[PDB]
Amino acid sequence: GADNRELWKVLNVDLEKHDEFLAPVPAVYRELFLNRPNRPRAMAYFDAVVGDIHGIRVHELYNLKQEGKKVFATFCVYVPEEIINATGSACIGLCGGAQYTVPAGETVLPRNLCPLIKSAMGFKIERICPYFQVADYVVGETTCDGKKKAWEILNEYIPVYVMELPQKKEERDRKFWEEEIKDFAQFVEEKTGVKLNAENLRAGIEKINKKRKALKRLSDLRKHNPAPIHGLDVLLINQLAFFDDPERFATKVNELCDELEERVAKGEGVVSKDAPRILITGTPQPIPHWKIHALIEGAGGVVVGEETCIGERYFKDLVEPAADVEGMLKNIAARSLKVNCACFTPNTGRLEDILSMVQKLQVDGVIHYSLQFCQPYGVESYLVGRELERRNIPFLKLESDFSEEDQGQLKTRIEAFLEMI
Amino acid sequence: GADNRELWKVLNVDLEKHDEFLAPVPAVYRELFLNRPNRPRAMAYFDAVVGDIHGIRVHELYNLKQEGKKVFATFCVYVPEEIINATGSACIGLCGGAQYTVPAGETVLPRNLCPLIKSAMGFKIERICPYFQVADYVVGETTCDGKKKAWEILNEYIPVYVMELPQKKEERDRKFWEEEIKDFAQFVEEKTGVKLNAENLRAGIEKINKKRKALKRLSDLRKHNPAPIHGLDVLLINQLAFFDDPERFATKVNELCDELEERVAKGEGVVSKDAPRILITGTPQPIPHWKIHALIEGAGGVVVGEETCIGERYFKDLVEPAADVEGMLKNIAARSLKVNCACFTPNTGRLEDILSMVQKLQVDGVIHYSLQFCQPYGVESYLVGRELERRNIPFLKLESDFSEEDQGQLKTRIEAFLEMI
Repeated sequence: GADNRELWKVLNVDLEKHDEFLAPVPAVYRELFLNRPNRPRAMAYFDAVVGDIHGIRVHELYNLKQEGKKVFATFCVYVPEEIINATGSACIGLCGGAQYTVPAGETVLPRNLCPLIKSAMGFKIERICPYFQVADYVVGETTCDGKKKAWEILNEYIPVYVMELPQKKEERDRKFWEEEIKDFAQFVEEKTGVKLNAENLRAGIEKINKKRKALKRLSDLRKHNPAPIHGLDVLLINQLAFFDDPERFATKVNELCDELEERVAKGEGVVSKDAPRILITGTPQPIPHWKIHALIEGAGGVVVGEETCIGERYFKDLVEPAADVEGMLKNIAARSLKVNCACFTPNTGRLEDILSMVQKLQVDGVIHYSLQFCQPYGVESYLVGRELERRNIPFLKLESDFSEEDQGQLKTRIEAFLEMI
Repeated sequence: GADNRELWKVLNVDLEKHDEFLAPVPAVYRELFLNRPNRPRAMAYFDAVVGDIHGIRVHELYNLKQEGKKVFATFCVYVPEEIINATGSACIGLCGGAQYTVPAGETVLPRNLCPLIKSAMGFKIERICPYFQVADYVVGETTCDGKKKAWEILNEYIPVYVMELPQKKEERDRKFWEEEIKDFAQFVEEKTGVKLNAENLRAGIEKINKKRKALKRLSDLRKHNPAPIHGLDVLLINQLAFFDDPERFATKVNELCDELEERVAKGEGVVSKDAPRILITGTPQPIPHWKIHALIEGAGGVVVGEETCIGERYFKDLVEPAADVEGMLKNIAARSLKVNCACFTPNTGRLEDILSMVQKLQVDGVIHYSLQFCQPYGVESYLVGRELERRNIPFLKLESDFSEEDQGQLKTRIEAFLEMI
């Protein structure tokens, strides 16, 4: 309603460009979501979030700031949400998923860079995103080359705190990352004016753990045949995890899981039991980058898992409680270092994660999907494919960007792969 | 002569592919080097190295191995040559510069990756390079994404020791890198069977310092007008630093510098005093990647410096002596961490390095040149160009690969830039 436009003006949103970004979303969401039959009734909450994606939650974040709290924007699962949450402040994940802002990003970034990075840069530099406009700080991290060097540029438009993630997981790395988490905690305390204590850090941990546990519950339900829910609906929910209130989100996710239990009991699903079941592995797919799932599932397959950070790598690992602040900070650091991202070397644990999901989810085929110019995941795909093919697990390597130019060629290749199996 | 082919057979070189790689080099070297007038007489040593590039030095390395010494191959200036040299073993830098092997690299690497990496991989996996075939070990490093993940694959064909370079230069990083250097020293001691002591580490330091000091002497001579030597000849010498015997090399480099002193005194050069003087900044240009210099200088310009690791970043910083092994290892670590590579964040020191060379070398224009898909240098070029243009220093951003397809478009763009100034 009009009060959203009122808030966008206050936030110095470029109203005309922002309207252009959202303009095609309603028809896309009807094609890929609303007109698709057999969807759980409990998808209505998430559908309404999408319909008001820059409305109610942006108002909440703005009102939090009037109460003296802060809004932190992050781009990686390694940044400790628990520490931000402990202070009463908000954490939002703003990885880009939109072709519309990629040109704006290219005004300061190379064209041959990950479109996640280019899209995010474009949102902020042109003031197109109400979330980016309500953020107080960005927390950057030293993962891939493009992100690391992009923060140096972005810092000119919004303050970027750069967390140094190590590149191995040996003992020296683990201690290094512990110290990085301590330095970040001190930064959060200073910007918020709220000191961490045993009580508030325990509660921050519990709040984020409860969100991960709901998404984990949902992921496990997908092991059933027939698939009780289309994977594209789960991708959407995993995407929305990065914007929503953590407690409301966890509640609505659990409401959905209840309805899916009903389905699994009656043997009801969204697809035939003979429908090929697909595991996606690779890079995160931020909202509204629905292309790959929509092609797989429009072709009669069903995606039953995502081994990605908008997916399993986000929610698998929970923080282990500890008795004091120092122990809780150590365990928060330890939780993030369980994430088997391709920026680490070696990364053999991710392969065990993929193979474990293949077994657990009764997967007929693995699609390895990584964004164009993502070099960590592009390179690592060779060793991943080799072990999957040694085990005669069907394997398709796909790469794309946020544009629609290659929809046709991707569609054919996916169709050929699903026919083969 | 025939004894080179004898050695290549012993080394399991693919003789037919190796002949194909070298086949076009003689005519290219005549066009770009031998038929170019006004070259110092002392270029004859380096010319003869090129003519026998897989001959005499490969024999020396092979004979060193029969004497119980080892050959280490490296791909980054951060790897401590001084520690290898201390044991009597050899260090050779095998960064790729050749289109010919890029396809072979793509049998296990993505096409959208740095051609330096693809070319090196192809040399080893197809056994085309006698240096790679005589190497005992590769020392890899965690710099760019493509190198880091490529080592995991390369390790299957030759043992790769991976050194973890940090991503910032804060105190925690400096101590981390010190420990990495200690762990590397222990690896070198174990593989060579030679323990480091005060005497042999002091001598390793002196030997590599003397090589850096000769290249530094040569770089400083280029500040003169008219330019006493074409920059393409200096690029070649800087490239050959990574293969040659360090003591012979330093001697022959100094012989050249003497002859250039003669020229500078008589006011003699290779170009008119009115010829535009160019500083190249960006990624290293490994042998035989002569394309960019040859275009600049064929168009009437003269390259007077290279702010690259085959160039100034290699030789600027000398190791500070210390009294004991522990102090020498600390200072060896400290020397490498002075290198202002774009894999570090921030990297404002490299900009001061560029601006310092602009002043010192009386530069009329800066060409920023980075290899295709090198994301650290590609991204950082934006901040570099901004400060140079704020100072109204003429600035041209160029990117290319090892192919010849774009010679024409590069030639025109370079010509337009040199005309403008």
